[PDB]
Amino acid sequence: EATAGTVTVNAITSDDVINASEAAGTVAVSGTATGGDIAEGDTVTLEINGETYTTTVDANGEWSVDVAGSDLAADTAFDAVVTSSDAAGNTVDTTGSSTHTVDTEATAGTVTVNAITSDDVINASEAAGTVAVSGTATGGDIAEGDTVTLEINGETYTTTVDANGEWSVDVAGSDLAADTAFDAVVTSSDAAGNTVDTTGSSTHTVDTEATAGTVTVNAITSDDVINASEAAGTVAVSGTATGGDIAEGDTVTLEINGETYTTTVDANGEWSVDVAGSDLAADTAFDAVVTSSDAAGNTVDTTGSSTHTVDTEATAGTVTVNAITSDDVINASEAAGTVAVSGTATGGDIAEGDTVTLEINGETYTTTVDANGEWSVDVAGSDLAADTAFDAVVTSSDAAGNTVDTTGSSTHTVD
Ligand SMILES: [Ca+2]
Ligand SMILES: [Ca+2]
Ligand SMILES: [Ca+2]
Ligand SMILES: [Ca+2]
Ligand SMILES: [Ca+2]
Ligand SMILES: [Ca+2]
Ligand SMILES: [Ca+2]
Ligand SMILES: [Ca+2]
Ligand SMILES: [Ca+2]
Ligand SMILES: [Ca+2]
Ligand SMILES: [Ca+2]
Ligand SMILES: [Ca+2]
Ligand SMILES: [Ca+2]
Ligand SMILES: [Ca+2]
Ligand SMILES: [Ca+2]
Ligand SMILES: [Ca+2]
Ligand SMILES: [Ca+2]
Ligand SMILES: [Ca+2]
Ligand SMILES: [Ca+2]
Ligand SMILES: [Ca+2]
Ligand SMILES: [Ca+2]
Ligand SMILES: [Ca+2]
Ligand SMILES: [Ca+2]
Ligand SMILES: [Ca+2]
Ligand SMILES: [Ca+2]
Repeated sequence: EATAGTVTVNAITSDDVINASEAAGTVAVSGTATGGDIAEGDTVTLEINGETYTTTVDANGEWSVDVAGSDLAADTAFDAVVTSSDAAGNTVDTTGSSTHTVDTEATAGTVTVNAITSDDVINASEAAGTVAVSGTATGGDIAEGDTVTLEINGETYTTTVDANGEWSVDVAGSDLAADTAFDAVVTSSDAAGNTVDTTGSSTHTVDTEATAGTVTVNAITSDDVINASEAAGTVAVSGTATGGDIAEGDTVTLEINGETYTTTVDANGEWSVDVAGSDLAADTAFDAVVTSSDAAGNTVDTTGSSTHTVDTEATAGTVTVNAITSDDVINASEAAGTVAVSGTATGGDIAEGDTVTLEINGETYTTTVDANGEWSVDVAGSDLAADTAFDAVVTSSDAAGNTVDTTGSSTHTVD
């Protein structure tokens, strides 16, 4: 008889595992054959998934044969048999045996993209800066450290899946302002070298500006004029604010004589704020600015503007009293009758029709300034007989409503 040797089979591929790519092509199965009657040229036979493969032992005790990966994927064990002869021509089979494993599939998982910024809207501030785009990746062969790729506005951003299945990557807001749809692809692999991609989709919106409205300012006081009395107290400056993104509670800011005043737009599109007359007396124009924001948090100022007029003084004139009777003496027949006491009132804001008031002997006489700047009033002679000194006071006002008194004095004698 002939004598068997030793046959061995090397790993099936470098890791002894058949993956997808290997299973799809051809695999060199190799090994050794020596000892006994094994000689160069002895045929090596392998049956693998029912297919008979054959090669011959080379000159160094080695053999190799190309096997279809599909047969190795289907059959995880096989003998390799070398057939030999001794010189006498007895025959003998030497067997070596092989095992391997098969894994021809990686498993995708699940990938998601979170809202793009807290509100899934890119605003103006966000477009101008850096936004962190985040999400999840979990399931199947997705593991910590797998690559995440996002293409956004033609820019390729990458990160890696963290230990918790989340991922984040800093992205330019510009890019997000310009491209409102994209995918995150996560690429995973298994021990065997199989690879798989898992995709998640994201959309968002862009809104970079908030819309101004219309702001108006009412008259400054009833007549749009600041008088002295008004300048000395407080004035309610009011108006309206509506349209665009203006809403109740939006701040209204007015600067007037360098003082900053603020209130808030009420529920009816109206506003009001107490301003010191003195600032209004000092500064005859101002803007009222309402600061608003849209849903996305863009902000906008709406301006309305005010003018007004200022007049805080009346001007006193000149008042005189004529001689009391032609000779400036009250006689007995004058005392017994009525005397016309007369004079002038002119200058400043004194005007035709201004009130003239005389108190003589406790009795109050009044008349008005005529067209010529003179005045006269009939007075009891007895009163002039009883009181030899008195004032005439003329009360005048201006258009703004300031008022002034002008006084002239008189004395006379009695006989
Ligand atoms: Ca023999
Ligand atoms: Ca392999
Ligand atoms: Ca068979
Ligand atoms: Ca050969
Ligand atoms: Ca088998
Ligand atoms: Ca066997
Ligand atoms: Ca032989
Ligand atoms: Ca093996
Ligand atoms: Ca697998
Ligand atoms: Ca946002
Ligand atoms: Ca890309
Ligand atoms: Ca896109
Ligand atoms: Ca892996
Ligand atoms: Ca979204
Ligand atoms: Ca907007
Ligand atoms: Ca006024
Ligand atoms: Ca001003
Ligand atoms: Ca302005
Ligand atoms: Ca708002
Ligand atoms: Ca005005
Ligand atoms: Ca005046
Ligand atoms: Ca007289
Ligand atoms: Ca008197
Ligand atoms: Ca007047
Ligand atoms: Ca006199």
